[PDB]
Amino acid sequence: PHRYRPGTVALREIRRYQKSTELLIRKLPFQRLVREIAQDFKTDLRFQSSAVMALQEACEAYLVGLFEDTNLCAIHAKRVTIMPKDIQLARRIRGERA
Amino acid sequence: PHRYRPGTVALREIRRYQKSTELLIRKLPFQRLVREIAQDFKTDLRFQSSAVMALQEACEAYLVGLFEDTNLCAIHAKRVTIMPKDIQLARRIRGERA
Amino acid sequence: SRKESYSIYVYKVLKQVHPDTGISSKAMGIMNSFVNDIFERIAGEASRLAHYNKRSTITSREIQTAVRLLLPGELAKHAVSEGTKAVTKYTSAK
Amino acid sequence: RSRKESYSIYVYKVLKQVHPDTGISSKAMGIMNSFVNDIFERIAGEASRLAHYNKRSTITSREIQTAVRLLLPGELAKHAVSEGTKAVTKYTSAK
Amino acid sequence: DNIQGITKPAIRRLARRGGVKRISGLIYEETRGVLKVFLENVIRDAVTYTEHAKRKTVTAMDVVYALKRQGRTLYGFGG
Amino acid sequence: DNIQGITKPAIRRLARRGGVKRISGLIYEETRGVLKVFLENVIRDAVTYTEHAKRKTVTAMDVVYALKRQGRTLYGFGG
Amino acid sequence: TRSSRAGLQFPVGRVHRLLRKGNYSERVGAGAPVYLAAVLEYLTAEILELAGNAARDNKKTRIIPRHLQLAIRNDEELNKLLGRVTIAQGGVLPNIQAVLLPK
Amino acid sequence: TRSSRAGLQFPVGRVHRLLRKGNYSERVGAGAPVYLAAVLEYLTAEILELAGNAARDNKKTRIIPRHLQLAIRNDEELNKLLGRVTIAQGGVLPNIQAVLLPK
DNA sequence: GTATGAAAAAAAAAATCGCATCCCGGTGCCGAGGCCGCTCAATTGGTCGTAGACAGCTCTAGCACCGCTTAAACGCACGTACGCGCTGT
Ligand SMILES: [Ca+2]
Ligand SMILES: [Ca+2]
Repeated sequence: PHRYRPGTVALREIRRYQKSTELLIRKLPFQRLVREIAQDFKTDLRFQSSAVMALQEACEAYLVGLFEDTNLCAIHAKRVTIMPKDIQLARRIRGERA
Repeated sequence: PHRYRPGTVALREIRRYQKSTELLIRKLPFQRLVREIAQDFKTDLRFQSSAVMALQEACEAYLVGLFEDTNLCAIHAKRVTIMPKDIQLARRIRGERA
Repeated sequence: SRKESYSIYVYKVLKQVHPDTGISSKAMGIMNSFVNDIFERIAGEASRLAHYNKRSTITSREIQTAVRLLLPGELAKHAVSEGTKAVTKYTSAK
Repeated sequence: RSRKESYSIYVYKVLKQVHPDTGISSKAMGIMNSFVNDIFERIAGEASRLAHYNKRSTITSREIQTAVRLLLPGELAKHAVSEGTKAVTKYTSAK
Repeated sequence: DNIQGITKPAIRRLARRGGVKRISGLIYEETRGVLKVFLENVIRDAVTYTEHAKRKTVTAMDVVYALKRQGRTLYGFGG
Repeated sequence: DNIQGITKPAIRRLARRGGVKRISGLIYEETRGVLKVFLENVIRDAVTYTEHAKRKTVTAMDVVYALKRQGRTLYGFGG
Repeated sequence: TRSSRAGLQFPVGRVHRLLRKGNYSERVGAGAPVYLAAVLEYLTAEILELAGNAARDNKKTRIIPRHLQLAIRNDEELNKLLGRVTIAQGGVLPNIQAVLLPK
Repeated sequence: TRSSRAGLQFPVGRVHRLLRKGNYSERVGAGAPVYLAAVLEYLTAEILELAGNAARDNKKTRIIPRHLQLAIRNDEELNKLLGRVTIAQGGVLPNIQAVLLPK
């Protein structure tokens, strides 16, 4: 019964997604989220299809970024596994929270 | 003889310097450094006494800042002692180097 | 030459809010910088708001929108208010 | 329709100059478009400030230069400063 | 409650692009939190640009002008 | 070689204000390095503002305009 | 004075002049400078208020820099506004990460 | 055409118009727009050159976004210039911290 | 492989001590607060032109329909590497 050891697939998954540029969130669930969040600030709003994608682009990019910085915070603690406390540090230093 | 245990003074030194606002680098050695560095970009320059202090203010502030962020990077590694690698991280995340 | 500030206005506003309290020249310089900074921040954003909608005219409406973008929540509401107030009161003064 | 001006024809020309036998996707062109407009605004802005700082009402090729020195990294500035000084000289001497 | 539409495996993806090898379960929520904060802070301004234009439809430009404000400038949507 | 005029104990001070309890010896040099890079990057622009004004004397304002450029805005010296 | 019509101390005239001369746009709605001047005034106030308190708590009649910093950094909102802003002779809010304390 | 006097492809005329209409200053030195247009052209070139190479290395005749990112992020200088800039359909430079690789 | 009970070891607690910050008054000076002349920039109010305010036409493209095919998502559990905490140089 053939099995790849914990991590081997992860390392593959990385190479794979680093090499590509395609958006990694499913477009509708995101579009629905955007509109949900829009209703907070005004009701019955409409969105240019491009304005939705424009957001999704920024978000994914931003997060990937944060994870990059997060991963370093983790590693810096002799750890291979990112944890909330790692993100929390990154943002603190980035100057996103206090 | 009476002796305070390693760190007890440090903790005092902190409270002390946090509470005050006076510049912690010696004014002349700094002024001389500024001028030294200025000569790289143009010779026989002059500096408003205020323009010197203005720099020293920024620098000290900036460094204090970096140390703040540095200290957190250290702590984040279960360490009480800041090391070059801590600064190096802070800057990396701050987006000062690569 | 004549170096314009905002330090006399700060003084007036200081007495309004704390009559029996003063201010050091160093601090006044800071408050001075502070105003000029926020001015530029708003003016700039407004100027852009104009340029974005093809307007040549920056109204009190643009200033407002800018402030909403630049200031945090509660600080905006108060700013939006103290601004709407002053406009209404000036338009009704002639 | 609208009449929405770009920079995409110039990019094309410059593309052929540098890589004759290579093209460009609309997506990429949009980026290059944004890129120009960005740097424009960065320079214009800094220049505008340079003017306002020295009590000048007139933004000359001199202001643009100083701005570029402040905005661009070393080697990229030198090259930009050069390719700019060149184009001014060459235009003034073309009548 | 669309924030859960940001599926564990989709975040996994984003972190994999970030060069993350191993991911604590607590993360997925933490992430959703940060993403919400992000989109919130952006859209707020983005809408605020729309509301100023007296439009009921958000433009790509509205988004760009905002992301530019939040020091996260975007090329490819007509900056 | 004025960079050594930034004395170990003066850096110690700065890190104490930064809330640092304990400091590796390697730091002191590292710091000097970062400080140099900082002052370099700032003054360069600061001088570049002077050179544009056709002055041979650097003003406080020259410094401020620069620090403002390098996203490190300073109050108490005008501007 | 336009300032006395709007009920402001801040100079609505000076503002209106700075805006035209500031290369922000060709034309400037006579309402704008009023609105702005008020905002500036409000904020100026909102700071000086907090600073004036910080001064009292130190038993001082005169506001020095440190007071402004102490005021701005303790108020969550003013802080976020003055994020990338250094305050001359500011110092920092006494803060010592717990893990550094003894016992 | 002014562009053909300066030996540029980029539109020195269009630039000069954008500068006056852009609310940057009252008056605009006829040399400025030339200088600027050239800078823009140079930079535009400096990118497209590197991108054109990145395209060749992927065995592609057409430059897509990814190529621009790959080009910009690998050149140290262009990167520092485009620090706070997101490139649509950019992706990221393959980069896997060594300590994550197996032994 | 898991609950009894008494000497190693490791931490708490409490009396000398001495050391360094905190609060009082008392001394000096220095730069904040208000007086003047002086100017520049604000008010006043018409001269003129243009932005945008206003109502309407085009068409755009953003919202809702459908029902199938599909991969992605949800879930389980099995077991190995990754964490985490202890000790000791
Ligand atoms: Ca609807
Ligand atoms: Ca708080």
